[PDB]
Amino acid sequence: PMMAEAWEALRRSMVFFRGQPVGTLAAVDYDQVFVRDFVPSALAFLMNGEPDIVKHFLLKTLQLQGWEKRVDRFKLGEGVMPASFKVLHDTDNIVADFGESAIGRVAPVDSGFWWIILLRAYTKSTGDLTLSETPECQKGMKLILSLCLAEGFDTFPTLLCADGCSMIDRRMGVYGYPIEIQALFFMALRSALSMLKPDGDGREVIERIVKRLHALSFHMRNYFWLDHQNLNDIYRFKTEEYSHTAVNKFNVMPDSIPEWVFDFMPLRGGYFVGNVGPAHMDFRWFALGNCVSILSSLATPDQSMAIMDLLEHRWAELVGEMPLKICYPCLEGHEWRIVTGCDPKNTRWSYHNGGSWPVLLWQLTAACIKTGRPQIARRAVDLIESRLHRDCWPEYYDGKLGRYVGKQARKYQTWSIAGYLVAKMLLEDPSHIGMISLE
Amino acid sequence: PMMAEAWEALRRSMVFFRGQPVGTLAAVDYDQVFVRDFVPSALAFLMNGEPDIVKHFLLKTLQLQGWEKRVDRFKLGEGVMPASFKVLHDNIVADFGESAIGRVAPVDSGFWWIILLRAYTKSTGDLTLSETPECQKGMKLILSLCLAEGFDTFPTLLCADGCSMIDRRMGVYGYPIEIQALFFMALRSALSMLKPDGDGREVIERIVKRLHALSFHMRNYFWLDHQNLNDIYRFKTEEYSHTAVNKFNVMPDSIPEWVFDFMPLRGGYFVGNVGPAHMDFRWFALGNCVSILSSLATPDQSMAIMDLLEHRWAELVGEMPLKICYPCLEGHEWRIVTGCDPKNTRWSYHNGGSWPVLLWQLTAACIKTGRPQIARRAVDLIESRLHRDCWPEYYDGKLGRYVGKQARKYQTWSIAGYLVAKMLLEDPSHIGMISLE
Amino acid sequence: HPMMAEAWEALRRSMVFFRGQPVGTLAAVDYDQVFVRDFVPSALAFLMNGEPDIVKHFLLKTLQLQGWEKRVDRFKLGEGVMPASFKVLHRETDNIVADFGESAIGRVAPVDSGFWWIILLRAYTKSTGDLTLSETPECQKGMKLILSLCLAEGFDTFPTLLCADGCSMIDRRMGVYGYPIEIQALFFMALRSALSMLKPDGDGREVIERIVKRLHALSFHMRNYFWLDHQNLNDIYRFKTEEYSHTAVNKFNVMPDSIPEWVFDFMPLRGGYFVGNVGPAHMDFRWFALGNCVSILSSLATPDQSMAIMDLLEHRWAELVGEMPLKICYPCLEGHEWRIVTGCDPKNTRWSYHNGGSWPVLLWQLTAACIKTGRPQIARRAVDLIESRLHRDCWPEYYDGKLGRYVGKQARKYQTWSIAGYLVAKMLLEDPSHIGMISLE
Repeated sequence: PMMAEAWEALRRSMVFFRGQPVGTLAAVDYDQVFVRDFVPSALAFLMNGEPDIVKHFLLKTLQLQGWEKRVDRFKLGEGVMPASFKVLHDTDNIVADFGESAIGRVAPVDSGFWWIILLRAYTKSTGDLTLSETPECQKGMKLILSLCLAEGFDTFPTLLCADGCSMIDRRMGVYGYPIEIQALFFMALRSALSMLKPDGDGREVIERIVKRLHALSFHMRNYFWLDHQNLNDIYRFKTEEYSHTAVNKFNVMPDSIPEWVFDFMPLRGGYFVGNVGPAHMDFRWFALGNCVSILSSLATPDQSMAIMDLLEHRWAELVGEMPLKICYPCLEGHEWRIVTGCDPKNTRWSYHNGGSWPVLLWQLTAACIKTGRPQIARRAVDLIESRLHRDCWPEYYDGKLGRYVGKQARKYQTWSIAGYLVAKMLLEDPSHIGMISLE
Repeated sequence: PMMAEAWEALRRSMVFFRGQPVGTLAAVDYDQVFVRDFVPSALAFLMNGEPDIVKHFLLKTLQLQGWEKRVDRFKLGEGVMPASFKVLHDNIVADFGESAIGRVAPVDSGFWWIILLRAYTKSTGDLTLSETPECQKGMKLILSLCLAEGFDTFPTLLCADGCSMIDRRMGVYGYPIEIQALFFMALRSALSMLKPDGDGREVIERIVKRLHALSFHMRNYFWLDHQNLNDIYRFKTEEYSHTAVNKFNVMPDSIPEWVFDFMPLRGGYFVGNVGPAHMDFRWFALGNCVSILSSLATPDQSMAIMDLLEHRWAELVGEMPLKICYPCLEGHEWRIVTGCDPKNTRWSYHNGGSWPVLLWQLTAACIKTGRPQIARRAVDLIESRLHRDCWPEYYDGKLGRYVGKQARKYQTWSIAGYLVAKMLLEDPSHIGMISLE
Repeated sequence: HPMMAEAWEALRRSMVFFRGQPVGTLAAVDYDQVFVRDFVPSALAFLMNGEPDIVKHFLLKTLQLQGWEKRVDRFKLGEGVMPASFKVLHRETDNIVADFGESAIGRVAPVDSGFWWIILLRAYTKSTGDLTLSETPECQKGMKLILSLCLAEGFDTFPTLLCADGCSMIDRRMGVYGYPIEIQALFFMALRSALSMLKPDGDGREVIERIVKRLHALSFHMRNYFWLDHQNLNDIYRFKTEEYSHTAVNKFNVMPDSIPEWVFDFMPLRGGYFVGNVGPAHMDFRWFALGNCVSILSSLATPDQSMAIMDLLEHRWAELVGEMPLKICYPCLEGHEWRIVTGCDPKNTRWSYHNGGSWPVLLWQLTAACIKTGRPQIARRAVDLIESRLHRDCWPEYYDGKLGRYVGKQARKYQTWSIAGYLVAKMLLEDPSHIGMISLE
């Protein structure tokens, strides 16, 4: 079909280090190997039967994790994973970016979770348990887990985050406890138990992971979940509840709930709220967060069915003419001025502020297979197969329906192609969802 | 003179446990023993010569630190200090955030414990309390919570909304100057009594290293004067490099208009917040005062803060010291930042309200900087209405002419701060108890 | 003090030579060409110092550029169209490259360049007394060519010149379309200075008639409609609407309720100024510095109106001048006005580049007009304010802020005309006899 052209583009975007495939580029015209950008390419190669690139990638990124990172005078964490790295020749040499060179000095919290998830996907797709059992991978797993599982003044089981900590590397503002980071956190924890060897300290770390997983499953299914009944209850909430036994636990103002939520909420269906914190509640629908919540089994089968129901009812809003919107709705006017800090790349229905991202398709596909609703993924596949190739594989789309190409979208984006390839192979062989899902 | 009335109120607000005085109340009509609320009362007793209450408070709060705290299914940190506690007829009950409105976390409680311990050991000279194994363990626990490794690419401590003195949503998330200044002061005061035995040698290495990272990061990025503001106004955007000028990618057009008019030619202050693409230009009183007391600010920066206080006096002080922050969020800003919080309206409780308790911080900072006349002006201005209004919790308005909308009369720390400020102005030799160099 | 010597070092370093001949000065020495409006103050400085050969070469070279074949996409430009700027192609052999709007951002047209050429020619012939240059057939042809473009007939029902946005010193979208005072004042001054040096041979007698006729139409239209004082503002506030008749009071049907709130508070009891723009149902009340200064220098404003402008400058000093002279316009567009008028232009933010920014180069105009009005203390105060910070900031292009306390957002350091304006203003303060070189009566 016209998908082979996509594989030509995917193979053209390969980056080699000393003869071995180390990764895929970000854009082929974003000229380095990004972790989140390489995840779909790695899944495509794993399903096609070429897992050596993923093998080299995990190990080289692990070596980068063991580097001495420093920002002006501050020594970075031990388990901090790089956001990207580039290769040079004049004598190959790898250079990594942990946030010192990143615009705005953002921290890639999702990189470590993606590394653990990719390691689990590799060991499940290949069945070769040797790599996950190597001392290096165990060290990397413990290093990344010790950064987030460490105790602190936190009164929430969820992971606290600064703005620009997830795929959305700009102020939008994903600070606090965004569903994207919490879902990736839960998935990485569960996948960590799937391959961790209990050493003297290993048994203790496993105990910590299990306890945190229980606290997370409870906090996420009870507070982040939102359906019509729960929204009505929050609308009827009382304020100023200073007691151990309080109903309105986080003191959310019922009048502060935006007007769009009441009209957007259908009778059947629900989703996970974008953020929940002290007196804060971001009601925005985030695609990656809900998809990972479904894949990591964080959402109950009923909640997953409700997410699919909401996707079918409010389809034009969450998908439109081009899947898939990164978040709904978008920030406008004052909301854009204060939350984004007058960021011009995140305009109305743009890059991170409501833009349509084709790469998200594979996630939508995977969750759809896990929930038993393949027709939804097929609808999205037919929608993407009609315009993605014609537009030379853009990075992102803009507009309420995604009818327009992004304002600053890069053509021939690597993961925009890899996501389509992964989604098509998943539709052809659903048996691959076990590589990216848990129960 | 007719100043001991405040001492009568301070002595009436004492809370005893098993016969011994353990602390002071929050309000005498906020009904428990709060850490931040007890700090000024403890300083007043330390200066008057009654340090037994401070000792019992530190020891009992340390015992509370060793409790097994739980939030629904989540085990809180080991070194987490409680925000408040009350005595029930005689068993102590503490709140670590499970009962707090909005489930806010008291990040400043741990730092306040260490600062109060240093103040006690310096005021009394009795090094025995700081050298006991229990308090040493408490110091190491609180230090291990903040010095812990993480995804952070900033030396400053990440914070959720509602982390200190502002227990509500106000935009204090990220790296607010109040928490960073208290962090720096607690870090410096921890070395003043940490023994090098066992783990002490290792932790001492950590505290010193982070102290270097903070002093730089605070003096280079958080500081703001007319020249620095002009430079940020002329900043270039989208800087992807280790050698970038606009390190945090702040949008020059996003700088609010009030900053350009508020900035005088002489003087400066520390910016309220600095984070990824975020820079809160609001002036916070407690943060700058602690930055001066902890010597975090250079002598020139402290003199600049005093210069700004003298030039834009009506804005930061007005008819009632001291405004908690300037300016206040209005309209859309209030709707988005506070989440439509009604207790923080225009020039109110946390959103620009005038707090009398802050006076002592202003006083000490004035003595350390060599500008006592400013503190005398604030004292002469406050001594005319604090007692007449039955010691309110906070004042509202652009000038503080009106009492708070929901202010509690006879607030304990509002009285203790005035007493501490008067004792500091009368005897400046006490600033060593709350300052470093 | 010899700080003018430092300013002159910078001015002489910005000289541009063409195949051995000095043709002009650059715009910025770090805007990297020879601009007409940018060269006007430098030319005045050299004329006052006694080095007029550079001005002679500039006028002749610009006339030669006027004799070029200009084209934009498929359209042949006007015959008398003057270039906005030009650059030299070094580094042994030089070559001329001119910009008439084809290379300009937004394809803006420099309407003021021709008027500045005529005004500069009059200034040269008056400063040197050498009438030979203006009487050459080439200069007469250039004057007639530029005059035939603006004096041409059209559907216009207004004596003033219709203009597109970004046609004056303000090369960007700012709402200066229509009949801005800057272009009208430069037009009036160029017309009078054209009569000051036009020969009556052949067609000249014919053109002299046109220039005179339009001058009568302008002097009236400007003094009766564009002028604005407290009494006139009160009258417009009491205006009636829908006046369809030859004898109408509200001639342009301006809505009294549409007058902005800032105008009533800004208008003092003593003093007045010329309104920024007047057209069909449109009236931009913004105060433009260059327009009023040229209206004073060209004697377009009566002595009473000039005294009123100085009175307004004394009363509303912090608004029009502040800590750094001189604001290009007052007030600035904010919020919705900025979104609609500027089209979301980021270089013209609040109290910025063209939207209320402080420009040091304007000082010389403020100086000249003050000497013409007999109020030197105003110019001396502005000179002291500039002499206290302009050199310390390495001669910025423009300043931002309500008071001008901050350097421009995108200001270029060591701007040529920002230095030349200071030198011209100081030379005018030292020898007021030079104002005749830039003024009419």
